[PDB]
Amino acid sequence: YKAFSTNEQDKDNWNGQLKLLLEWNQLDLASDEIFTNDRRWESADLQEVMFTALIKDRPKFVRLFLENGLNLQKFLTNEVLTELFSTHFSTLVYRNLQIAKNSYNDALLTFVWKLVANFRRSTRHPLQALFIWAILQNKKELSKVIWEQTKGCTLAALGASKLLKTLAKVKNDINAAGESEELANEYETRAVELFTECYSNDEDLAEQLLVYSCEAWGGSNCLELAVEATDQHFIAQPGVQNFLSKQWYGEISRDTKNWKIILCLFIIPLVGCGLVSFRKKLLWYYVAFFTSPFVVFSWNVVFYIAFLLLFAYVLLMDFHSVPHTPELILYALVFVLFCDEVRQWYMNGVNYFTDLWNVMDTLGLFYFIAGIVFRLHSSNKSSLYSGRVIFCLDYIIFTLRLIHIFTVSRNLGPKIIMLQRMLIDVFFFLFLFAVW
Amino acid sequence: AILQNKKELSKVIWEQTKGCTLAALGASKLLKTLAKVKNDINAAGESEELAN
Amino acid sequence: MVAFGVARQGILRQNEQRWRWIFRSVIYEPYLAMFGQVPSDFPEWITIPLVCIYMLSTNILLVNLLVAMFGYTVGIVQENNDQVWKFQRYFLVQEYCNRLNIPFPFVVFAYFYMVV
Amino acid sequence: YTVGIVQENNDQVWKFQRYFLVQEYCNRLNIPFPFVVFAYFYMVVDNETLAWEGVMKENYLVKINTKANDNSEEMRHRFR
Amino acid sequence: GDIQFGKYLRLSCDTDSETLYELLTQHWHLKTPNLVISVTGGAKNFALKPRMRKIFSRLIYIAQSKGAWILTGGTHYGLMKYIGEVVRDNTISENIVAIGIAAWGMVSNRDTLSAQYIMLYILDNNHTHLLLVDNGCHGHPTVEAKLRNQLEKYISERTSQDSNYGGKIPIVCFAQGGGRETLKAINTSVKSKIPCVVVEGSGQIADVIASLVTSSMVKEKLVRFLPRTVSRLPEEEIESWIKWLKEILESSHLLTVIKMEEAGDEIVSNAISYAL
Amino acid sequence: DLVNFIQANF
Repeated sequence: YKAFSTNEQDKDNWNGQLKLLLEWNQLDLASDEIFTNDRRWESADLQEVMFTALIKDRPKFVRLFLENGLNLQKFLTNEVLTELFSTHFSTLVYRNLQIAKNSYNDALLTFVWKLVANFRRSTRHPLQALFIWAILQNKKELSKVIWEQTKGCTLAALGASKLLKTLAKVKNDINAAGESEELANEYETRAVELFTECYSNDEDLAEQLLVYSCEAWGGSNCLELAVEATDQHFIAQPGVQNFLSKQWYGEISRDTKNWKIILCLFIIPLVGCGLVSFRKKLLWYYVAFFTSPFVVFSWNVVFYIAFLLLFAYVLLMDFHSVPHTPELILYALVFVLFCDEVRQWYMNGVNYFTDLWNVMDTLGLFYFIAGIVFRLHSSNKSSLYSGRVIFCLDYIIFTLRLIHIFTVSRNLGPKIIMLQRMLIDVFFFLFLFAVW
Repeated sequence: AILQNKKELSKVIWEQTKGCTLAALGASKLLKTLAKVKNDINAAGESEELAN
Repeated sequence: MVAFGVARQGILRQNEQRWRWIFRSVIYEPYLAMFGQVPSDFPEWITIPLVCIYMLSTNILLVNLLVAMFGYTVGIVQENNDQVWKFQRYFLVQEYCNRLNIPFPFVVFAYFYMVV
Repeated sequence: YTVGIVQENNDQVWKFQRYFLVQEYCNRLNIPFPFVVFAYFYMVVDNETLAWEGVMKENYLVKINTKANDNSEEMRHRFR
Repeated sequence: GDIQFGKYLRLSCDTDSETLYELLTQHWHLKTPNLVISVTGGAKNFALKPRMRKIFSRLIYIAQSKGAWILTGGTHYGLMKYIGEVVRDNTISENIVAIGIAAWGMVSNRDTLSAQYIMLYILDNNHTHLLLVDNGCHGHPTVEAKLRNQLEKYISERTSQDSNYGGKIPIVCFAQGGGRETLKAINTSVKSKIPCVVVEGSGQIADVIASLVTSSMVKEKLVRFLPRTVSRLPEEEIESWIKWLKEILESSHLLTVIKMEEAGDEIVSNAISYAL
Repeated sequence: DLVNFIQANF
């Protein structure tokens, strides 16, 4: 640098000095020597140097350029981005991405794969695309630098964590997978800490941001990405739990005692008096009370218990060939349950079919309708017996559904989770026992 | 001072009290029963840590 | 277990009209049928496998419950109890300290003085 | 073998499942189940927040960077 | 015209300071517990070093806490654009007041009116209020310095009992960069007795002003700080600069200098309080 | 109001 500075022709050419320093990665020297208020620094003049720094993994120089009057939004033109994705995107990483796409597919990885294909063969959020490019190549410092410029910072961190995890689940190579996994953990920690600070500073704005769907980052909000990636640590934080509790209690104030709510549920006229103490005329009070999710859940629990009791009674004591009124009531109620399941199928149909317990309930309904059809043919005694048997199986499945309900209560929900966890291992132990 | 979660001022005032340990016990109990509220989270946590 | 028992009763018999008798039968039979005894144990060949699978399911679920409970207890055990024992000992000592130090059989004689 | 499984906490998983549990009832119409068919019959027929998010990020970035300044290298530089 | 893309006016140089203060107080703003004026050169490009990026953030936070006024040039090019952006984001996060002063002729475009200004000098739209001085057409030399200095002096003469500061409203000038305008403003401020704060360790001329705290030493410091600025300047301009610097250094009991060693937090407030 | 005041000022 000294020799080039004293040349009688490079003194005026500061661009050459900057290029040389970038090539040799001399930050402090460049900051102290060339970046001075002697001459203006236009973005167009610095665009080529910024591109060169991006290519050659020079994060500190990228940060320095961003500080000194560089507009990153304008720099990221479509041609630049497509060329960067096409030429400088390693083929090994592309092969790994193909392997992940073909083997471990996800609602998010498909989006980034489509974006990469679109830019590679030939946007709305150039910063997100650049962040994805940096992440996919396990560039830590550059990804961190780009992250600070993004708008959906916590959402971007959640998406990056999920993408890195699903990428590290690959097994083509080990070192790259481990690097991606540690980077994902780092970004998850960053998001958790940032949202903790955000919620501590304020509450309503934090909740609004958390529920903020945004405009097609990955087609999902922060909460959806966190749950999809199974980021239990993030979703178990006090702020998110408080938001969920507010949603659960609805308009009802969260600090009201439980037995008060239950008594007001059983005694309708008491709600207007005031013991329930909503957070915010009498008609509004009643509609707010009965629109609360907690009240709806309690009513549903009572209705389901009554339904199971009536099912037991009718199936056990009232299975005559001739139709009888309790059986007709039970048929009507099962049709209402079928309509509820149809509604559930409309929303998140893919999840509705994928879910094991949802599939269990749907199979229970199908078996019930089959048994009901069987009972209709009263000419055959065997048909009557088979209908009774199928009804018994339907009843036990409905009991399993009732058990599924109980998970709400904090007292015993963890116990149900633990039983579910232990069942698998006890099954294997009993299998070894059985064989020997 | 305690009810407004003022830490340094409460500490300064405490040194001037006669029933120092009794005052500390009372403040801990009051802060705990106050933090048991659920209107807001940050204030409750601050009160709980001050009580500890 | 009630659900299993009601399913078993429904399949096994039809239209028992004694409410007292049927309530007791449904409540009582499944527990004995699982482990206590097998009185139950219409084609003969296809009947036995279903009863066998019922028994197997009941036994596996029961052992699952037992192991889960004996697992859950350790977490409670982990917490020390001497601290809570002393906290309760405070009330325990106070109860006898505030009382008149008289043997219980003859405490009424002193309570007579308390009244006046 | 069961004790090893017990060692892991479950409240975390309980809350993770509670998310789905709350969402299932939140997205539904808030009508009692017995009379929900009547309503199903009817069924058949940001910049400020992001700007505030950025401000909080800057405060977060400052807080994380302060750890380096805790060292006495600054005192050594003052000595030099 | 009321700019929109707060308020903007066009006041001639021969304007009564009392009239402006009455205009701003009767129906626009309240009494000012504090008032701080920042002076920077006309260069569009400035060094956005972390030190300067944090010192001014602390300054603006202090101004909001005290409800103080901020007086700057009011041009989109330079540090003042950064100040306006910080004001905007803090307002997004009890309102801050920022005033920009510049000559109407110096503006690249002029629209008569509620007119709209949409992006020769370009003015920042972040500042809530702006002033336009009508002294000439396409006048390169500054024509708003006299008005700003007179306004600052008049505000100093104002009396406010509510303020903790004894009697008159406090005023503090802030120096960040170099240039002839910076020295002129500092000399006028010091001659007016309003304390000035200079950020040592950053800035072309701030460094030399901190170093000084007769002609040979000042000349050496000036040439060392600005190899290019002195070269272009004629000898007479250099002599005038030396005279100005000697004038301001004569009254050294007022100005305060921020030191590089004290790089910890809560330094801007400490320096301002010490100067006051 | 405001316009008249501004005009009177200058």
